[PDB]
Amino acid sequence: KRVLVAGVGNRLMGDDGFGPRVVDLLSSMSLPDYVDARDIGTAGITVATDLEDYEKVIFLDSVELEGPPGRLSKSILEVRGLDEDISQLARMTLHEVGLEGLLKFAKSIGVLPGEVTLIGCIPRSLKPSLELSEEVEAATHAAVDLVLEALGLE
Amino acid sequence: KRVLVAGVGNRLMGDDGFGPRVVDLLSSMSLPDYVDARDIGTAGITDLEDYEKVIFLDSVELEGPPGRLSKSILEVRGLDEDISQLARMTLHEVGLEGLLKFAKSIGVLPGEVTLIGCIPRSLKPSLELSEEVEAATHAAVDLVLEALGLE
Amino acid sequence: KRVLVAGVGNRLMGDDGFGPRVVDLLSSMSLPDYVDARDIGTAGITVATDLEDYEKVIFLDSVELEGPPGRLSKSILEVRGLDEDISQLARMTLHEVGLEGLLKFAKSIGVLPGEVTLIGCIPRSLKPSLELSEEVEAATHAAVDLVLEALGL
Amino acid sequence: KRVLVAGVGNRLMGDDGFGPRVVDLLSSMSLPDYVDARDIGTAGITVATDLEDYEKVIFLDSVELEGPPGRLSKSILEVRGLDEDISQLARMTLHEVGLEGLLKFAKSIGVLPGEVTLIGCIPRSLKPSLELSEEVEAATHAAVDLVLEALGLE
Repeated sequence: KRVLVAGVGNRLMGDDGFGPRVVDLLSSMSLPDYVDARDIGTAGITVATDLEDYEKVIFLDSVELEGPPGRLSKSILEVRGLDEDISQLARMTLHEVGLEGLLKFAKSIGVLPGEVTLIGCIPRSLKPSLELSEEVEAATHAAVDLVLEALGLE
Repeated sequence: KRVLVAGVGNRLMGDDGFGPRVVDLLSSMSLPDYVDARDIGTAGITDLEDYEKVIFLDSVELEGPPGRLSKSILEVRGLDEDISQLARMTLHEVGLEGLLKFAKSIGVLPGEVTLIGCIPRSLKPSLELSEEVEAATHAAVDLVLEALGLE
Repeated sequence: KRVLVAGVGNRLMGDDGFGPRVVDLLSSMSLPDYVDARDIGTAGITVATDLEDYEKVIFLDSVELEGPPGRLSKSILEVRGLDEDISQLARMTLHEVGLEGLLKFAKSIGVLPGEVTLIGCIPRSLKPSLELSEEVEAATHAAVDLVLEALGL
Repeated sequence: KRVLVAGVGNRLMGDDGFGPRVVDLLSSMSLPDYVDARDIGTAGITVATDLEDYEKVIFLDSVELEGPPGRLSKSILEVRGLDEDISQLARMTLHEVGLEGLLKFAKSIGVLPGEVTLIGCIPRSLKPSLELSEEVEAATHAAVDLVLEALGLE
């Protein structure tokens, strides 16, 4: 309960099980107790009283990015920058209808972990299937190393 | 109508009249015709697609001394990428549809927005500005002119 | 409907939500049938066919004074003394305070309720936000105490 | 230019000349330079650039109250209290007592000096006349004493 490693996707949809299958591998290792490797599947995660509790989160999923199957892409969401942008938007939206909806937005983001990292895998196929392609199965192991090296555990 | 200079605030709430009172100064001045200074008071700008750059003058709650100005830049494209990241995260409270509707509604804003805000001395109901924010009006005109490049 | 408790302010503006939030707490209590706890927000209230029905009126709002963030100021507006003061102003023949305006002013306030009570909360933050600070959140229950105390309940 | 003693009324209307006639008495005594005894008549006085430059004001006029001609009546307008009542009204969000006009009204009241005293005289007659009744003439001398006592000059 300090770092969250979240695998996101449908294990019944072929290479969309990439994220969860990286969680299966991480569960087999001896990570420190502050790491929670969690398969959230397609059910999503509640920010209040769950995601709030982590200092740091790494999200793993499958992405429609151009390139070959199994290619990994690492990116960051700078959450502090996002709060500031929303605040600027608010100041222009103070007297419009959807200001409220914007502040509901901000309240959830304001408590997101200060470090948010996303690791995406290009699938080979997303059709119904219990199995990974070979490329995405190889990518699960490459993604462990990315996760371990983002945590300083390599 | 290429550039919008928008004064925002309630002229009856003392130093919240900062923005409109910056518009009053600029409105009298012999500015280029493509610039449209507008006191939108408390109406909220709604129209807005017609401009290419927007400069925003409001009063804002910051910690420093009264009459202090904050210039900041909102880069709407950067907000776009951040929204796509949030989509991938499947937060229960940040639902996919609202996220996309949010992205749609800001996509029509100009590419670059400037926000000049003013630390007020008092927002108590009043027709007048405090002395600081009074002085900060002219200070803020120079920011507008330099942001517009004219001075 | 013969006593009004009006919460005034913008729920969207952090601690400006003080008043409405106090009405929220009172709305979920077992108040007598005559009390009307109304969330006025930022719309104001018409005096004719609305404010005149109440012989007693309590207002809750956020007001920036010299004091600790979250403190309640309770003040009283005596419509009658204001009338007598307006008569003194008439006698003075101030250029900027013309007689016909003083008279219209007297007539407009004359239909207000006899006693009017105002509970202001010193806020901590008014930047756009759906929440109250801890101080103002605690002040809302404090204000609930003062409202029932001023009602006799 | 510190204390204003203001006589208010119409010298051509009999005992409505009480106030200006008290000013006549004061102007012929030897009063400190800081006292302005001013015959306002029926012309009124401007607050900005005039009344606001005094710290203490005494108004003299004619008032119909219960009581015999020449009876005097001293009252106080508590102006700082009156500001507060206007703020309380401004906080109230009454549709029929708007905010801008209320703020204009408060702009005047906000600069009146905190020390405001009113001395009224019950007339005998307000019929057209250059002269005061016996009673109100005698009341001018009594009002002079009230003025001098109020100022510490008795």
